Amino acid sequence: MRECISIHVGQAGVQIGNACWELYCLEHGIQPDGQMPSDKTIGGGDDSFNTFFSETGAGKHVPRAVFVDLEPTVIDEVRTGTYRQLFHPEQLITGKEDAANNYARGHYTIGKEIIDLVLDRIRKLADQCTGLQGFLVFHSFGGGTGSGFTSLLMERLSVDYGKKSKLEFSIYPAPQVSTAVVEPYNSILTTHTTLEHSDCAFMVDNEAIYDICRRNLDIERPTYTNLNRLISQIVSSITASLRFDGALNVDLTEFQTNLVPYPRIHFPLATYAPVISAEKAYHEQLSVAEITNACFEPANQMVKCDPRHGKYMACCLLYRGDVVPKDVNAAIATIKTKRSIQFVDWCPTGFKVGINYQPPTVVPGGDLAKVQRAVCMLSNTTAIAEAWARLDHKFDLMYAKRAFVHWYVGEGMEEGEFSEAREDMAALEKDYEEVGVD
Amino acid sequence: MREIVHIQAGQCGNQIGAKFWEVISDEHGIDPTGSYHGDSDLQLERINVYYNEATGNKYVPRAILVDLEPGTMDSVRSGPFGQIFRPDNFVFGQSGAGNNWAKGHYTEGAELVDSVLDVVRKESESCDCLQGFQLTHSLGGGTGSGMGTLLISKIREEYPDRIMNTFSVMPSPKVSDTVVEPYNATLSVHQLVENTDETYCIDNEALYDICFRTLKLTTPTYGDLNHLVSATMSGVTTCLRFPGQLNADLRKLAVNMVPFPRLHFFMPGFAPLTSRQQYRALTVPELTQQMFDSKNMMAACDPRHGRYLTVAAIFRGRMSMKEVDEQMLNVQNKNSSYFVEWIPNNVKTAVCDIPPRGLKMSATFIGNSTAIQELFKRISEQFTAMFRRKAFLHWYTGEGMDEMEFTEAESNMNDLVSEYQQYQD
Amino acid sequence: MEVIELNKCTSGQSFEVILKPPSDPSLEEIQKKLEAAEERRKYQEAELLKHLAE
Amino acid sequence: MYTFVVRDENSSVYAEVSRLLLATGQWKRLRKDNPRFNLMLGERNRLPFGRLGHEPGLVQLVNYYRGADKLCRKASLVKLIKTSPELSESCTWFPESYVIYPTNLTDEREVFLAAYNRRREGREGNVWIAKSSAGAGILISSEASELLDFIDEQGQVHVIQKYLEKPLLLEPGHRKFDIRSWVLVDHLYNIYLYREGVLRTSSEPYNSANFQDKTCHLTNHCIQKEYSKNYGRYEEGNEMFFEEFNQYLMDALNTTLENSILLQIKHIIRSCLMCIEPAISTKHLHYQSFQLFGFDFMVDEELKVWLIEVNGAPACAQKLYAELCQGIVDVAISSVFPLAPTSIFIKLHHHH
Ligand SMILES: Nc1nc2c(ncn2[C@@H]2O[C@H](COP(=O)(O)OP(=O)(O)OP(=O)(O)O)[C@@H](O)[C@H]2O)c(=O)[nH]1
Ligand SMILES: Nc1ncnc2c1ncn2[C@@H]1O[C@H](COP(=O)(O)OP(=O)(O)CP(=O)(O)O)[C@@H](O)[C@H]1O
Ligand SMILES: Nc1nc2c(ncn2[C@@H]2O[C@H](COP(=O)(O)OP(=O)(O)O)[C@@H](O)[C@H]2O)c(=O)[nH]1
Ligand SMILES: CC(=O)N1c2ccccc2CC[C@@H]1C
Ligand SMILES: [Ca+2]
Ligand SMILES: [Ca+2]
Ligand SMILES: [Ca+2]
Ligand SMILES: [Mg+2]
Ligand SMILES: [Mg+2]
Ligand SMILES: [Mg+2]
Repeated sequence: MRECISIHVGQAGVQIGNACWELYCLEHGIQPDGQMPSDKTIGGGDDSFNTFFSETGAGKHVPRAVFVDLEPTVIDEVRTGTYRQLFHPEQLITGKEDAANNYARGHYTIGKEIIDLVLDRIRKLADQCTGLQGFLVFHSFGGGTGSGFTSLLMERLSVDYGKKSKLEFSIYPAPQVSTAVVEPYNSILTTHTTLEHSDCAFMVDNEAIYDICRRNLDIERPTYTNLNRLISQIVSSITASLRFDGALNVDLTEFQTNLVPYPRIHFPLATYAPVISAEKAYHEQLSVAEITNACFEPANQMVKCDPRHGKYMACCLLYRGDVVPKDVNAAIATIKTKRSIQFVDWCPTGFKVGINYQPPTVVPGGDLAKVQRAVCMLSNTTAIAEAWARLDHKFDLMYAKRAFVHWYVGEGMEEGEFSEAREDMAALEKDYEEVGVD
Repeated sequence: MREIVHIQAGQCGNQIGAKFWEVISDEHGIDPTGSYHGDSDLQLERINVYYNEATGNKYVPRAILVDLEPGTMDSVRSGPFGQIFRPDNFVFGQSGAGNNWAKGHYTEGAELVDSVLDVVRKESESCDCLQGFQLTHSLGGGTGSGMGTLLISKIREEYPDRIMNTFSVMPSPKVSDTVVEPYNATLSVHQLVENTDETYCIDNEALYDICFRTLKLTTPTYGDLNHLVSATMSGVTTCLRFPGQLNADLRKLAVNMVPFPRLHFFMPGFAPLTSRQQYRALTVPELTQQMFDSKNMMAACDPRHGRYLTVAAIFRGRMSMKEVDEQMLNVQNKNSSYFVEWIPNNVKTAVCDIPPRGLKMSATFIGNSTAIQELFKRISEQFTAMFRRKAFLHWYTGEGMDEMEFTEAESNMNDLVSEYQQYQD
Repeated sequence: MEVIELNKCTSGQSFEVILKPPSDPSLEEIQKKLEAAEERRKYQEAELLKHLAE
Repeated sequence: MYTFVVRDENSSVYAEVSRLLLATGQWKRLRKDNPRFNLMLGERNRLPFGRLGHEPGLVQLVNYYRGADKLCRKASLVKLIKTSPELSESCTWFPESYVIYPTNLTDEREVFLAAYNRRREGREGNVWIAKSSAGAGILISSEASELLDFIDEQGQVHVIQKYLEKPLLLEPGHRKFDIRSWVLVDHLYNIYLYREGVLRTSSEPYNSANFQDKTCHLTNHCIQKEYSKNYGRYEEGNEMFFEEFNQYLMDALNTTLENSILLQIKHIIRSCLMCIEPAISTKHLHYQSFQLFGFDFMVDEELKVWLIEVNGAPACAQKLYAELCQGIVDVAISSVFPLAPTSIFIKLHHHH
């Protein structure tokens, strides 16, 4: 058994982490007080869930996580929430003044003073691992901590844990749920300094989560709670292989091997379905073909874009629930005759498929209804470049006027780190177009 | 714990600041003696941002009252909530400033400045984590203008990494105490361009015209004007005083509203504004057509004469937050010719469930528009009209000032207008 | 349309389908980046103080 | 008060649409870089589709279907017809064509020679024509050596297709011609066919014994007005409209335009558009697309209709600018952004 340490950075990371471990506990049968009845190995054991939880002599199952925020207000909810008994206080790190949505402030000014402290708390969780696989780092693009301090942490993690893998769950900025105007700047800054330090990253576009909540769940104005309970479902499906018995994606190394033939192009597109509102009396339970077919609809993508106009480099299908292999291939054939799937000429036109029999778990009183089967498709399409193209454009509109640049220089960043970062995205966009278009 | 230190200087400063504390003290359920008697825990959630907690569950405003004559502050201490302020936080002299910037900034004020800072230091030392400062004051007079800017220049010297916010009343000839208000105003503007992060510009002419034309008062008084600034001051500080998903921080709001260090002069606005047909409920669309209308803005600048750099609207009341979003997007998408196209999504909206006293719902407007240049244009015009003949200069040169300093203040503001002009094209 | 590497356990199973065949900075360098920007902050703050002293 | 932007100043078609939109007093034009727009008249090449549909509260419409170039490129079209089973290599209305890459750069050179050697052995008329999208540059010859040698002298992708050696000739004159039909496709993917078409006729008598001179074989509007000496003799501007061309078919061949040619054209338009519907449909997308198309057909002496090419940015006939443009607003724009007949289109119903 090999452990996985999760790192949540900033408001977005911390709240999303809040909704993931809530879900992990409901899945693995862990109670809020940290007790797990089904675990017959008291205070020990190398089970599949032990990759994410540790055990004490008193039978407590403690997450292998670390929350970090440059401001205590958001993490303070965790210390007094329902799951306050899962973490010991050292796992929750907080400053006193945030980064004011300023990448420079999170990376240089305030980051320097707290980086050594974070690494040490992580060094404590690492010392408990008999074979640490890597790290899962949740954070946002727009936040000054989620962008500025993450890249600094990533840099140090590649120095103190060279051979370990690092996966990100990054939140793409969407104007519908953001009061910050400089988020483009932060996004491009953090993607530039993090790129070389992340082996695989799952972007989630808030605009996509927002619409999925309004269209499928009938939530006129969704809160972060709604967006996070949904985002954690995707996260749960993407990590299930690591926490359960199985054979596909059994450790973090398998995510790069199965989804990233080119290191820089390490941004897979996630898709999920079905998303059914619990307010509906009862719904016609979808078959394997119907939920698989839905994975090729734009409405169900974590990042809005048109996959019909790219080229796939790799592709996984993760099923949960009443699903058998015969039904999977059945739908696949039906779809390879209707859809537009253009593979790159240097990669096989194949799908790796994993099936977990336990259906998706839903939070009591939550927004999602209980389904008998569901699928999450991870596909590395050149079409996701549209995301970069949108963001890059907004960056160019402001940088042409040097708007808001002074807030960054005043924190110690040189104006050149902008154009340098931007020239790295221009390079990143080029690599996607060299791989996708004819 | 993100505490703010309030400072009000001069006659206008303290009278406006007084009603400000009278307004929010009522919103947070604090009585005239400092005892809490509200009914919602939302009143106390962020109460320590503008109030210190004493013994016996007493809340003392974190305010510092400053003036060079005792007259005004005597009135505050005997006003409605006068007793609520810290006795030691009253710092004042007896010489007065004679409505002279030079006196407030160089002679009389200089003799009293060190003691004010001694109080500010006492308030900051007790702050767990100090957000920054906010100063109410006018620019036409001598104390709030002359000594006010002197305070900022010294507060920035001791707390260089804290936010410096101000509500500044601008002088208009139609609401003038003395003819030298352009001299005092031009001198203060240069200080604020350098040593402030955000400045809410309030034109006494706009306040008057709102009281005469919109509110239908046959004879407005400084008291009438001050009620508006009270409600407007409460409006823009809602993000800070009540809980919400916004996460409002003085440095976060500055980072999101000030694309350039010198263009930090905002036009505030309030809605509704009804004459006494006053109990009529207001739909969400109506709040928004008024909030963006010039007649509800208090800088006396027609936004249709410039372009918006950034806009921050706050809504208060139990309304359809879905309807709020739709209406803001409607105003943006119907006049996108007044919002610069090179700052994506430069309009942000915040909601708050607690309405101001005596209103089902309301909206407050905070715009960083280039039309504010028209403001500084008027001042620079009134200024040169007298400085070209050296008229009234003796009041100032007698206090040690040279004509050179005036010519500099002049150029510093004409540059500020040019800067506001290139971004409008 | 081939199916390979079929693994079956109690909690699920996984397989592979093929439709068609194919055709860093050190700890010293990061401490310098950090301290370099910490210096440009000290310089700017020094020039602000000098300006205030004038 | 809807808003739109303009990113193609050389578009003769949509230039009129912008004039009618403003004439209604209900549409407002914005700078070509303002992202707060309802409608985009986009550029021809490299239209930033990825940036559309991401402005909260705005329903956005564009006048180009992403992927339509699959149908409007000489090479892409050929590859589409041969590879798509909806059309198959046995497609009856598309000339036997092949995609040929210059030898200085898949490629169907050997396949082309096989069908060429078979014809030469069978005494069949073996005249072929070479062309490309990068032309104003065409060559018609009966020798395979001249065709291939002409392509190697360039540096872009070319296509060689069987030259229709028996084109229907109008009388008097004994002259070639092609048919241009304008077809509109709205967001819902209804296929409207403008009831008015044009025939861009040749003013020179057809001559099958001299492909050197290319003025009686090419019916383009620019070649007949620059290299032809009988321009405008029989009809004004070498353009005959469906009213006159219908009478001619009745007086000569004893048949109607609807039966003899229109049915096939309506079937070619349907077949081509239905084929790529799953790939360009904006039905479940975050924005909406509509695009005007100009099909170019050939008619042979057997009254069979052949598909030449499809223009994705076509120009209209001077006489049909008003009626057509006004209809574009009716069925395409206002159908999404309503304003405060006897349609001029023939709806080609189909299964989605
Ligand atoms: N999906 C989701 N997005 C969030 C959440 N919280 C914040 N965001 C997004 O994150 C972006 C802002 O980043 P924050 O996480 O608030 O910034 P931060 O990490 O706290 O850094 P600071 O600027 O120092 O506060 C906005 O675009 C928000 O939409 C959340 O709980 N869920
Ligand atoms: N296989 C073929 N048989 C007969 N004629 C042909 C032909 N291929 C091309 N032509 C002639 O060429 C003309 C069309 O050329 P083509 O459309 O390929 O070039 P082009 O696209 O630059 C002109 P446009 O796009 O403006 O219609 C027609 O008038 C037709 O007479
Ligand atoms: N809105 C408002 N403006 C005032 C008030 N008192 C004075 N002013 C304005 O402030 C300027 C005079 O400044 P003053 O308060 O005398 O400055 P002081 O020297 O610090 O007392 C003039 O332009 C007045 O119009 C007031 O109570 N309310
Ligand atoms: C004296 C006073 O109250 N005000 C004033 C002050 C100076 C000049 C005119 C006026 C007119 C009313 C205005 C409210
Ligand atoms: Ca165990
Ligand atoms: Ca590494
Ligand atoms: Ca004295
Ligand atoms: Mg934060
Ligand atoms: Mg006075
Ligand atoms: Mg062409």
